[PDB]
Amino acid sequence: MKVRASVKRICDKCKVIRRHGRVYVICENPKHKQRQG
Amino acid sequence: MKTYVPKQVEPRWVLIDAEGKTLGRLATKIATLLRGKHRPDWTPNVAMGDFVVVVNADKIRVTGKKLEQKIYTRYSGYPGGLKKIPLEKMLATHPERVLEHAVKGMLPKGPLGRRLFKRLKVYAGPDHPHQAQRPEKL
Amino acid sequence: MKGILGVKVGMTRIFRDDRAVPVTVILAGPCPVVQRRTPEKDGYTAVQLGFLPQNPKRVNRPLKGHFAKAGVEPVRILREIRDFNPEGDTVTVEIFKPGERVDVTGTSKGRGFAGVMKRWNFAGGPDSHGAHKIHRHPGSIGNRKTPGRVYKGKKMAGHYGAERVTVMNLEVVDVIPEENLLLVKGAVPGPNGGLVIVRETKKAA
Amino acid sequence: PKGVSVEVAPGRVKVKGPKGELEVPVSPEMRVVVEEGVVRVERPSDERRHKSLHGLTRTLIANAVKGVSEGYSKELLIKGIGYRARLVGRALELTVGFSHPVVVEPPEGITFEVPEPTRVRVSGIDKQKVGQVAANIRAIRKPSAYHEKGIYYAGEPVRLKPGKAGA
RNA sequence: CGGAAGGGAUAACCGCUGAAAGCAUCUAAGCGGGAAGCCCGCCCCAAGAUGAGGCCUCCCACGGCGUCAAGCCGGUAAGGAC
RNA sequence: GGGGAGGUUUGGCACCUCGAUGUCGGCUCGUCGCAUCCUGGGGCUGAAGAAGGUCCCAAGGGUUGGGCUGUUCGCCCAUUAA
RNA sequence: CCGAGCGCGGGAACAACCGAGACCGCCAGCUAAGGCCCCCAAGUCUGGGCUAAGUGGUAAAGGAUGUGGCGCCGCGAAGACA
Repeated sequence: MKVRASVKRICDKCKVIRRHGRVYVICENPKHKQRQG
Repeated sequence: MKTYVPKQVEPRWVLIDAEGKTLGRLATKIATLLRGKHRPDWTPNVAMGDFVVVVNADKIRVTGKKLEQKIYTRYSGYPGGLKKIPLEKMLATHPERVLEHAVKGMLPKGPLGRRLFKRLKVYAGPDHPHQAQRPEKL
Repeated sequence: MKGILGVKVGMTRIFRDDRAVPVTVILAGPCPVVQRRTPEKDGYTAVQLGFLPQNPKRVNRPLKGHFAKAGVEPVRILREIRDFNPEGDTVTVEIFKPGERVDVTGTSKGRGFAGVMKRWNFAGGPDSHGAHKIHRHPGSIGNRKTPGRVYKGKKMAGHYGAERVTVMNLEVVDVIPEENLLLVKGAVPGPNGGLVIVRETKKAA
Repeated sequence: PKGVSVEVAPGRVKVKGPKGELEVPVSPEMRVVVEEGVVRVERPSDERRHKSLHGLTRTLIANAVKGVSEGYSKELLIKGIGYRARLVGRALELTVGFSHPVVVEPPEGITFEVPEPTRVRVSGIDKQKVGQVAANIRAIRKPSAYHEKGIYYAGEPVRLKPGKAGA
């Protein structure tokens, strides 16, 4: 993952948080660290 | 008959606030006055529209994200000579500029169209050169 | 940030320390301080500085023998040190002690209209194989159809002489009040015996 | 809000406490009043931005009060090995994985205080600028570095394979 | 010898107090860090910056037509030039 | 297996130009673009560290010398943070 | 439709998109298209809905706890969401 147009909530422990304008998908493991870009 | 043409009238001066005001909207009014469109005997090729001393332009209001968004640009004939400045920095350093830029573009382009720009003095104060009359407006 | 005026002389390499040092010398000498300049009636903080005395009939009129302290003008007239508020009297040389580094401004000598190689610097080329026609020549300038113009300031042949420069970070290891001299790391722009101001350097302040 | 000292100003509710005062200015929107003895706050309407402001702000000042009512509970647990935290005079001279001693200085409005070298204590009299300095030191020497070693609030370290996982 | 050192605002991103949505959040209110990059700090030009600015001084009336209105003409003062 | 973008390659069209629009590369001179080779920074890592793999921001300045081929291409040699 | 209407007004500028067939004059009036804060002529008219990106001010499959409104099905004062 990490930066891609298709951001998922994958392992349910991840959230969509529209921070600083654009979408990220935060969790515990920074391996799930998507982003709407 | 034959339409009447004004004699050499005496230019009337005027004073305007600024602060709390909207940039465009403000100038919007300024211009129509730099010319005789407010006066009943407006004439195209003459220049008889009131002089306009504007005070504390350092505190003009601007909507949206202009403050951070709006970007003015200047181009020196030089390669990569494009220089663009944000409305944010225009206030800090010599802000009386913003109001002027805003108006200049809102006046004719011809010779007198700059001649009327001269009729406008703007100060980041208030305070002006208390030359004469200068009836404050709203 | 202080300063002193000066005229150029000397250049050698004096075996100071044990190593060799290219020694540019300058006569700061009796260089007057005649008038300051304060914020409201000026807009900064500067001082006017004269030089070498020979001035009688050929000068006259306002002098600034007026000013408020006469002293007559030099002959090499006066210049201006910003951010410098002295003590009063005409300042000599010892303003700078040996062991400090400094900035220095002065006119460069004149090489006039030169050939682009010896100007900015291009290349030329075809001394043989090609043609003899374009030896010391710029070759090309702009692009074909668009822009279709000649770039603003795209380096071109012309003048490269009667100018002026300020050099930074030179090092003075001597100064003789006894005849008013200043012995620095040799790098001195301009010819031997002309206009040159010294000011304090800049590094981290 | 018992022995407090709130103060309604236009959009800047100033409040004194047993330690010092704090000004906490917020948007005039909604209504900022000291009534009966305890402080209240109420949205102008059911408008998204407004609702948000109402909650956010009401709690902001709610802490602002309890901030001068001493809200300091913030201290860093430095774990690892050769990591000593000293406090000479005013400055704190801790010595982490860095090749040099770490030198911090208690600024205006808050105080640190280092009991023993294994754990720094910080009496913070400003809940906002407080966690900022907690994070200052935590991010001065970040912990957990694969296996361990660093500066922990107390946040249970997540591991990752040590002398392995690098082919 | 020059790059600099330092200042200011920031990206990506890293953070603090904190809601709406009793928990959570690096944010929608607010504050911090954070780039050879942006503005400056440096060198040079440069007031035809038609807006021709500022400073230090220096010289000065009626001499003949314009009485009242701006010119115009001949030598001079600081001087400038050949 | 779907959707887009870019206008460098390779083409489909035949509107400026058949009373003229001199087609390859190299010398010289560049300038801009960023989907960045290098140099900053950061997030991820099947990342101990070392070094690497990948993505995101970032053109400031830099992008070397020769063998061969007319050859841009490319292969090679000696190197380079590149 | 132009060409033959490079005559006219819109279309920022444009033979043929929209309006509309110029005998000639006029310092007269309705109006088309298009328009009315200012260029440039006329409402910063009236009234009420939406949006926070400068979207407006030129892009899709596709992606989302963006904001407004609407519909469905449990849970809940027997006491729920958290």
